[PDB]
Amino acid sequence: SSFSRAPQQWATFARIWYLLDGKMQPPGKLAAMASIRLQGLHKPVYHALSDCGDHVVIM
Amino acid sequence: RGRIPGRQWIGKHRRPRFVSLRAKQNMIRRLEIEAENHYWLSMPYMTREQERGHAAVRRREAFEAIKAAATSKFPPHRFIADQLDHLNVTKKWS
Amino acid sequence: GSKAVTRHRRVMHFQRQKLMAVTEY
Amino acid sequence: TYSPLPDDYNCNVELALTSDGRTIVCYHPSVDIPYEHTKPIPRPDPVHNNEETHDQVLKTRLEEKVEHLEEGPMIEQLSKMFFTTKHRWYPHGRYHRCRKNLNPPKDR
Amino acid sequence: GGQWRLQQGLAANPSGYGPLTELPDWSYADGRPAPPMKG
Amino acid sequence: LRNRVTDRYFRIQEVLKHARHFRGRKNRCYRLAVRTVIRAFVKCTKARYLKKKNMRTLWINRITAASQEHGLKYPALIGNLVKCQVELNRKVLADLAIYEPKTFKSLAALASRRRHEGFAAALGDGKEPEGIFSRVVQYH
Amino acid sequence: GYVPKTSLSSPPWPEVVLPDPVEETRHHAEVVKKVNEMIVTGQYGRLFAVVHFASRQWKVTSEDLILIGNELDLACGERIRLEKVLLVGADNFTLLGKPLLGKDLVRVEATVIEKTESWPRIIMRFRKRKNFKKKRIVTTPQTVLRINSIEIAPCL
Amino acid sequence: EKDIIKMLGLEKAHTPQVHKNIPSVNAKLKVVKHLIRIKPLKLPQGLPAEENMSNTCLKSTGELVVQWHLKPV
Amino acid sequence: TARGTPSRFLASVLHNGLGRYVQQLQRLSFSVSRDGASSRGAREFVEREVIDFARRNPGVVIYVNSRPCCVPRVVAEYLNGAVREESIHCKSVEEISTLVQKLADQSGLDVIRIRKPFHTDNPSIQGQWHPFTNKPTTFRGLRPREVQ
Amino acid sequence: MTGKELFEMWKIINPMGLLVEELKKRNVSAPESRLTRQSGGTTALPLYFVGLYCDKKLIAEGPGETVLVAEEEAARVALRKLYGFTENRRPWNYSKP
Ligand SMILES: [Mg+2]
Repeated sequence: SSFSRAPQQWATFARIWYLLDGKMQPPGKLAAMASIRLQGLHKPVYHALSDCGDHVVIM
Repeated sequence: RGRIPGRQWIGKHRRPRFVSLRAKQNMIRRLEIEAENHYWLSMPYMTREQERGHAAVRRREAFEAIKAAATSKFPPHRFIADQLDHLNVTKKWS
Repeated sequence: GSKAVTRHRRVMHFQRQKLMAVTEY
Repeated sequence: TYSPLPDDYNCNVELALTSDGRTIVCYHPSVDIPYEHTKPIPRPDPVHNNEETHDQVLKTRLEEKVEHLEEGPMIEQLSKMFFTTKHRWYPHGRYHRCRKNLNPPKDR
Repeated sequence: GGQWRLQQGLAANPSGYGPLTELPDWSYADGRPAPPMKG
Repeated sequence: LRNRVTDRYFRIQEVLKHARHFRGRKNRCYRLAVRTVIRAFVKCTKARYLKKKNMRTLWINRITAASQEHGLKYPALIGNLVKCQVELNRKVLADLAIYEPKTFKSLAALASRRRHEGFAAALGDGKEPEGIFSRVVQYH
Repeated sequence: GYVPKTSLSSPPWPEVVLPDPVEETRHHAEVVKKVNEMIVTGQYGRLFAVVHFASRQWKVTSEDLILIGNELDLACGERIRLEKVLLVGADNFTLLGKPLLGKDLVRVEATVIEKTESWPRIIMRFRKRKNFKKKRIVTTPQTVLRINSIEIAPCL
Repeated sequence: EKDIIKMLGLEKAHTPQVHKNIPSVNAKLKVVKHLIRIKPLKLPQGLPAEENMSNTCLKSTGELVVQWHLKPV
Repeated sequence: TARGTPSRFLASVLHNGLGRYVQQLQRLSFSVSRDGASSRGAREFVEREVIDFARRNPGVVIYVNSRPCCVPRVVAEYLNGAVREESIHCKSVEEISTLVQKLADQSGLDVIRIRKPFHTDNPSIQGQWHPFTNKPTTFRGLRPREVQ
Repeated sequence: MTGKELFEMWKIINPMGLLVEELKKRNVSAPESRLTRQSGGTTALPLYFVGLYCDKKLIAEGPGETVLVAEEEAARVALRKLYGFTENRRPWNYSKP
């Protein structure tokens, strides 16, 4: 990588959007993954005080 | 909406606690371990009639040692060295 | 404290219930 | 062939085992990004401020980006732009600001 | 979980009995053996 | 009065020095500051197990998130790591998943291969190969 | 033995096959030979290791700092050689495995610097309506260590 | 049961202890079988001699090995 | 508690383990009274072991003011400039020896909270993880729900 | 110098100029920038990844909030990789011969 400090931090802690399509899909399984990705239970840098929440767009 | 009477664990009308699967598996494994213990405890060696006094000498020696250790209680010795070197509290550059 | 024989079924102890549930047909 | 993990993202791992039987050796070379998986960077060259009479009119118009609001609409705009809650844009009491560590220790 | 190691003969707790506890942790750089701990 | 108290203020200061960052009258009223400091010290002493449990749960959650991002699960990963004669606690696994992704991906691949070999041995009741990466080392 | 393809006939997971064991061993031998060649030719840099010292698994890398909760009965200024290496590797290659690595593979060198205790911790007990109150101050000794460099030998 | 456990030398949990195989200890173990675990003790080799005292191990599954080392096979 | 006392980080003063190790302790100003029953340990120390303690490490200077006081104290200054003053009021020779040995072994850092006992300068080796890790790239980086 | 970044002690102005000069000194044509990954282009917190390609071959990559800072970071990474002063270099051997 050989990155600096501010660009490395901006690349690490950043908001990532997601697209979750519906159509013949149960709402529970979609809501579970949506909340998992909103809380941050999909990244190793998960922390309650880090505020690593992403964006989930369910259509 | 559903209200429980006085104390859900003691009394007459109580909240019933049931069994799941973890408790069943624990009971099964404990019963298996206890059956294994029963099997391993189903074979003697001396058949009682061959141990009228094989290790009584060791018990007697241990009892005599305990008696000698319990009957040898006495206050510790008192020397003059402590009373003499206690005078070093007010020691100067000597 | 209740008696040994009553009309309201009387739920058994937790250990007794576990034993009866693990030793079924 | 067989592969435990798809060798098309992040890294390319290759599992192996030493013939001695006391250590595990694994060789995983880095994976780059090909040229067919990139897009050209757009260059927004917008220019709609020059004319024929004057030349510094664009420099004068460049100093026309100013807007004033109160507190409600400002906090609402901040919340709708940063996707946050309006409760974080309000000030804080002095008791919660005097106890703030102005010179915290720094690592690395 | 450590129940699988009970069938091989390495007990169930890796922090005791094995090459991770009875083995000396540190040692000198020249080659002198380190004194074993009291445990 | 004979040989009464002449150093009570020092005890008051010694008690209040632990209550210099509280809200309300607890930082000034000694009668309440005593109870406040007592409860604070009791909670600070009892929260060690809570801190340990929180750190362990955070490590477990990080490992689970990393395993889900790579393409596996947490119980299967833990089982395959404990069945490969490699002793790595949760802290080093989380540190690798956060900083060193290549070795973590290699560990995930090894775990998947060990799980596949175990499934093959269970379906074949093994007999002859029993897994290339298996073969436990006997220490006498 | 033939079953029609329905919803519960085939398992949900894909059927995974295993390659030839001889070919797998040959590939493993080729990979470890390439790794030995890359190690002996010098194409690595900035390596880390997981040393199990004082029952604590650290991320022992180049130029780092660790702290234990006891003493080592050593003077400040002596080099310490750490063993119990279970994982090591610089870039593009890592080494593992069965309980430990070999003693001639990884050679970790540490050095003791500072020997200080700890901050005065507080251990307090209390019970309600029982006149029960205990208090202590525990100051445990600690030892600061610093790992210099980590060498590796191409004796695979 | 507490008295039997304290007299059999089983204060701490998960602590091994070896007794005889006589009807007395048999009954003492049958009393607290619902509290402890009974497992036999076998010897793969011979009894530890005077020189093989500081080098011994209990091992798992009850196998009192006379020669315990820290080197693999 | 930790919320009432300041904290710091675990680091070296000038990287002693990398290059060469130097002695952090500099001066040791002892104040032993001439007459009294509260400095007997310090007197016996200066009589029997201060020469050995001075000859053990030449980088530490020992000052004996010998001022007639009541509470024997010791001043220990380090390279960073920290001055830790402790009292050896009514202590044995072994206790004072252990205390001065612990003072000579430690540096000038504070005895407050450690805060993270492990410290590294190069934490990232194989690239620091980012949200785009373990995600394959599509053809020409085309975003989903597009036409081209 | 342990743990410190290279350009923090150098403090250059135009990394692209020195990069293309070093490339011309290494018999290289001219680098061109391509957008590798991106996330959020209309929000207040954008993220981009610009990858420098030389003769259809990637050499480095640099993140950033916009495109200019991303290209600057990519050029800095490429220039540090061409000089051999990276984070995976050999640490200084503090020993005696
Ligand atoms: Mg009620």
